[PDB]
Amino acid sequence: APAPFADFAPPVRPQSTLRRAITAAYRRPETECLPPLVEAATQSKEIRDAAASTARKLIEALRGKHSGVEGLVQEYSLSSQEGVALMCLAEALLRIPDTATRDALIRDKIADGNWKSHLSRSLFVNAATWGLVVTGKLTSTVNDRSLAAALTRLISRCGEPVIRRGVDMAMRMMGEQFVTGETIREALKRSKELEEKGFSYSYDMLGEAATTAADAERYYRDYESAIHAIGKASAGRGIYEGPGISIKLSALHPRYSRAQAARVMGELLPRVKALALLAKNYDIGLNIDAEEADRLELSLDLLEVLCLDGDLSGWNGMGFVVQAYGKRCPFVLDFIIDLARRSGRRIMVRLVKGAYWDAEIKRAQLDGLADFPVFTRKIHTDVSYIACAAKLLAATDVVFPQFATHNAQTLAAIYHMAGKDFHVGKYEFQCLHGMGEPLYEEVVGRGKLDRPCRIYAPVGTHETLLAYLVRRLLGANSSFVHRINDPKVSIDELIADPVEVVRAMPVVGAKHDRIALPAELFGDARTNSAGLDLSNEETLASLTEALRESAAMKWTALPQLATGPAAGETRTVLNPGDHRDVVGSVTETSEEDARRAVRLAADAAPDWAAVPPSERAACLDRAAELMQARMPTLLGLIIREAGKSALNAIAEVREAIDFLRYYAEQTRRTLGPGHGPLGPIVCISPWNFPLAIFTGQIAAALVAGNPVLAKPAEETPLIAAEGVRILREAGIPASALQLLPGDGRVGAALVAAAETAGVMFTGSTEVARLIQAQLADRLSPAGRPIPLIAETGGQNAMIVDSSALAEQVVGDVITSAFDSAGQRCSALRVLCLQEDVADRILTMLKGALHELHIGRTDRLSVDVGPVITSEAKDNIEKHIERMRGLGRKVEQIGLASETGVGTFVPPTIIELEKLSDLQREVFGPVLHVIRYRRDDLDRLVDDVNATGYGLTFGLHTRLDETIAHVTSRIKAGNLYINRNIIGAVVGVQPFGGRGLSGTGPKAGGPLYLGRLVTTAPVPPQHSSVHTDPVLLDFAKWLDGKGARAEAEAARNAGSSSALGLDLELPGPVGERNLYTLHARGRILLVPATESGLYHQLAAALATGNSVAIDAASGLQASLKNLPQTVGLRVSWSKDWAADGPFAGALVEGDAERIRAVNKAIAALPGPLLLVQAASSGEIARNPDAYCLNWLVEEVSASINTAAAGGNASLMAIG
Amino acid sequence: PKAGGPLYLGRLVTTAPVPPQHSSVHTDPVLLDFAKWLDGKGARAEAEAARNAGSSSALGLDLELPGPVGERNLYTLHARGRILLVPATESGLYHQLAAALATGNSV
Amino acid sequence: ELMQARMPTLLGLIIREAGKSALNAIAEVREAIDFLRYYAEQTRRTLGPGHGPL
Ligand SMILES: Cc1cc2nc3c(=O)[nH]c(=O)nc-3n(C[C@H](O)[C@H](O)[C@H](O)COP(=O)(O)OP(=O)(O)OC[C@H]3O[C@@H](n4cnc5c(N)ncnc54)[C@H](O)[C@@H]3O)c2cc1C
Ligand SMILES: NC(=O)c1ccc[n+]([C@@H]2O[C@H](COP(=O)([O-])OP(=O)(O)OC[C@H]3O[C@@H](n4cnc5c(N)ncnc54)[C@H](O)[C@@H]3O)[C@@H](O)[C@H]2O)c1
Ligand SMILES: OCc1ccc2c(c1)OCO2
Ligand SMILES: [Mg+2]
Repeated sequence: APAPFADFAPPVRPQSTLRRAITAAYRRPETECLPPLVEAATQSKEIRDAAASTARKLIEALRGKHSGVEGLVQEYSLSSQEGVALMCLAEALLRIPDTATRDALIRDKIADGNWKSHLSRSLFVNAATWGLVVTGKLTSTVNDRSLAAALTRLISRCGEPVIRRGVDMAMRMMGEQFVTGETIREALKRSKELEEKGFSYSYDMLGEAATTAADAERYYRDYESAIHAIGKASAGRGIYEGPGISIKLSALHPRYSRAQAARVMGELLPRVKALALLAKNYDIGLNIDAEEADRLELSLDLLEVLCLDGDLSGWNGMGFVVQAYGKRCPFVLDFIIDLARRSGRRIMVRLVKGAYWDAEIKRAQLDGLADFPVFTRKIHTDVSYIACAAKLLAATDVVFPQFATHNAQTLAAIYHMAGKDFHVGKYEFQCLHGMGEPLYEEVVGRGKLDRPCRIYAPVGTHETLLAYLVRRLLGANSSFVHRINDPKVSIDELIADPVEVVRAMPVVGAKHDRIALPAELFGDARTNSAGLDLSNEETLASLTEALRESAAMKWTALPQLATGPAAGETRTVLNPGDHRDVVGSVTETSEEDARRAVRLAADAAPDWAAVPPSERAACLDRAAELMQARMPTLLGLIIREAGKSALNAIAEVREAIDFLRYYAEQTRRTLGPGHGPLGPIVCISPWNFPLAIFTGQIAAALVAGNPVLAKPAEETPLIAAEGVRILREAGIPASALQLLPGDGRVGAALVAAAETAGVMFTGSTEVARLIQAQLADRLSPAGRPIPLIAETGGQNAMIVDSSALAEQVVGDVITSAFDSAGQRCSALRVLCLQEDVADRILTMLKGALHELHIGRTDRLSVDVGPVITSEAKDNIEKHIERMRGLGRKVEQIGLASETGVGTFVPPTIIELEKLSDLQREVFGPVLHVIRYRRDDLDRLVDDVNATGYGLTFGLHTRLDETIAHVTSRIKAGNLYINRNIIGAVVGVQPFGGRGLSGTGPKAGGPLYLGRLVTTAPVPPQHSSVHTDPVLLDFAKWLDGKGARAEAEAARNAGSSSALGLDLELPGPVGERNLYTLHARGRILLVPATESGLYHQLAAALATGNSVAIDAASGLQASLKNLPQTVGLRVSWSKDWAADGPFAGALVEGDAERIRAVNKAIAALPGPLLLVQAASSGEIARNPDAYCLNWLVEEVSASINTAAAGGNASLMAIG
Repeated sequence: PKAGGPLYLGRLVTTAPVPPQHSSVHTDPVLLDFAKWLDGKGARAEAEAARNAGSSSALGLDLELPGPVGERNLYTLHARGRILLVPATESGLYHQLAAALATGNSV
Repeated sequence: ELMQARMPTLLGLIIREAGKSALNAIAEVREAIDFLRYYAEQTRRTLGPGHGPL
């Protein structure tokens, strides 16, 4: 049995002094990075004046010769949308291979009217890209209805001539500007013209981000075939005069990441070596492009091995990009220069600024890391670039610097820095094809600056070029190429010296004012939890030790009653991934001690309620600090107890920290003396989020002033006991927080205990239904139902149309379905693929599935851990075999023999015929796939809704019409657009569903605490200016009937209702996180009196609901002559079980009537109903007898606004 | 249609053009239910006409028009209300219903 | 353009024929100018050979 964490994340090689200096700079504060760069980039006044003169001369030449799309737009008086629509049409017409067939379709069919009839895939799938081309502005999604209107308008106005011009323009742009050629042979033919003028080329076959082994093999053979063509054409010109190739490591392996470093070195490295050997034979350059910041240091391990590999000796063509926007850049250069010296290889070093800026900002914010790995002010990158050029220019004997930039100021500074002594091979400039030639035609050649420039030349088809053209175009307001074309930007502004500008700032290197550090995402409201960077070798080394130390701890969980730990039946807790690994011991609670704990909680209730809310909140904040400091140890326990990977354990601890800080802040915003606690609250939690949900429920109940009986899932008591220990250390008295480990019997004994005043349950729908039945017997001392929050299972779908990017979909599907072995309530269960793309996506999905590593989770390389128990495994496997027995296609990863010591289920894909093939939630790594025809999208949404669940839901589409349709029709609590459907963030995606998935209110949302007090406070931002019109019609009807007081109460309910609340919640860049209040649906009304009925109806209608009124009330004559608008919302029900599902209930009666009704409601099939009851006298006395908070449904929607490939808002941030 | 607005000229020609900015991403949900019902009946051409009407309808357009500072000038497209349908044939009725429902109307 | 250049004369006629004040006569002529230019622009945005007149 291997020791826990003994092989967690060993580095590829021992970290040298130079490598350690790189890692140390990874997220160094920006104020610390800039001063040495300013110093290194400083040049003499004489040079600075000469550089400014050269830059001005270049810029004057550029502006003096400065259109294709612009001239088309001008000639035909096109609006921007017409221009975009025209280019999309042209793109689609160019997918027709035969020119005569295309021209015939244009002349006969397209021009003469209905283009829609002749052209499964929206014409406008790539309209965000064309929008960038036409307008210079990036939109994340496409207003396809606006584009369709614009296309119809422009064709009907201008006819075939405009279509012809659009087609010819798109053909030129896609075949000659965005790429040098469609194929390497075409690109090579077209390169002769500029090679004869002194340019060189580096060809990019556009491979990137392989998703499957087959993808990686295709990109490999593309590179290999290109090397042959380039080498044949180079014909002995060598690496400086002759052409080369550029590759992306991410194209060559589907798991190119630090977590998979062993596979990278074993499988990716030999592929690079084979390509390098071919480049060596032809004596051409082979450049490794730089990608995301978390791949930089890993790529250095490949560069090191290749440069030390004697089989490659004699060839100086190996090249490597370094990104000056990165804080590690100068230290990377020190490492590379030293590697060049040690190996004797003159490494070609391409200095760039960097292509992933927006994405790096978003990623660091999402991951809660200390700082960014890139600068946040554009001028800092410019200074970094010039400083790094000074370092490179001092080492031209051992490296070949390649200065890639389109910025004339940057170019001029380096041209003068390098000096007058020049020979080919000393250094070169580089630029992008179809972008940099105007500038470099003022550089290359004896009549200019007589410096060479290598053109980075994309090569590929329309489909390949469009994939990441958005990133390449960002054209941002800060970009030189955008500014050169802005008439409002002066040449003096363009030749401004970034070195001297930075030097003169009041704080050198200050972070951008408009970019939040990850810790500050929420500003003054609360401190964001911090994560850990699993790509940082220092973090991995320290985590390895802390994780090993955590496995040497004698973790226990005991019944921690107010009076101290209690005795009970004791058993070991075993690692689900390896039963030989004993994690700890749990002493379970007797049912007698559970009842005693509730009595102790009841006795302690006044003392805890008397702790002021601010001080209760301070305990939560202290617990958050303790959990943050203890995170490494907590990770180790979660990893071993709950089958979680390190990434998922980090997220788990972060969520716990966030719950604590969120409920603390919500308390400070709301709770006062009039919001009395319920009393002892029983918190019952699931195994699968064994710290986060556990902590969230308890923290909320405690901070609302209730003592808590905490019953953690029987599978995961140890982390729960540690959470209770931390809360107690933070100041929660033992009498206010009692831990009661044990199985469902302990939960049931707590629920049934006489003094239990509320129940917070997260777990399966079936168990919640048992608790609902238990509580249907029960009333509070005030004769009212015991509040139950029951957050339950999901049958979560993602719909993908033909506009979605398959690689993006597959990544989000693999994560959503199989992260944590599908043991997230939010996990993707049903992927719905539009028929026209289903086969391609399914092929990619199966290929990605087979790249997952399943095993014991104390290794960073493990993607998917075990299922929690053998019973869970048996239940999941029974489902898989049932499906397999029905003839459904089943794809499963093969499991390693090492899984035999634990309980594992391989990630599984099951292709279904109908969504009705599924019965109940299957809580495991089982993704079901359904296909749908586009016209059946609305029926499909019905089918998803028809399961009765309503937890998470995903939609991948670029089309606004589809987003609007699907999000308006889906009925789920957490929606996700163009991203995964998991990892909801507290206070950002308040989490919780409807129907079989939850009663609400949402955890991590603003209505939660109000359920845990007897009188709900007004949550922050909780109001709506909108009044339900059916409520208004009802109020007028009431006045017409003479029910004047009820009409006034109805109007008051109309105003008090927060139906229609529509907020954007603060969060990371590149995402829009929305929170809205909608109607719940159909509310069951059980009235006793006419006035009670009118009050119930007003409450329900004011919150947008329809109603089913108990026909046994005999109150039919009280609703005579309703306006049609109100009648449409009213039904009468003699058989409540026949007229559901309902989404809540309002009950009027005395205590025994309430109890009887509550029992009947609990017996209704389907969802647990949030019931509110009041007596007739309470209705008369209290305008809030029925609280409107619980008659609306919260919906959270998270939209990935970077999905098009860039962040529009951050294009304005420089 | 309103004078000084974008629908006006289209009333004065025998085939109306698509006015500038005249579209909406919203689809009437009753139209959608009608299309599914047509689908189930095998009324394939009518279901297609219904879906097309749902998409081309500009119901829900909600624009701010350029104007002076210190003023917000909004232009929105709502349902007309209740439309009188005088069909002759079943298919004609289905097409009329599609047009009226797609634009948010009752009939 | 002609109405704009002749607005002072048009105002005089509108003031005396229709009982308008000078400010309201200005608004009247401006609105006529705006209709002319608006329908001109809307035409340039929309009308093609298939939009036959009544
Ligand atoms: C031939 C060639 C090869 C390239 N290869 C690669 C590669 O392998 N990997 C890669 O990542 N990039 C690469 N790039 C660069 C990237 O694609 C952009 O072209 C480059 O960063 C633009 O810089 P510029 O000096 O031409 O323009 P500029 O307008 O001078 O600089 C723009 C750059 O500034 C940076 N920036 C913008 N805003 C901010 C901000 N708020 N804070 C900090 N920095 C900011 C970004 O890096 C941005 O690209 C390459 C570029 C060329 C010309
Ligand atoms: N909606 C959400 O936010 C959310 C979050 C996480 C998990 N879940 C759901 O939780 C489930 C997985 O967790 P689980 O396997 O631990 O669920 P579960 O229903 O098996 O157990 C949950 C808890 O209820 C207790 N319990 C069992 N029987 C009981 C009874 N008769 N009376 C009182 N308590 C009883 C258990 O001991 C445990 O503490 C999944 O269905 C998942 O979808 C929902
Ligand atoms: O557009 C220039 C460019 C070249 C190579 C790249 C890149 C951008 O991003 C990462 O690799
Ligand atoms: Mg269970």
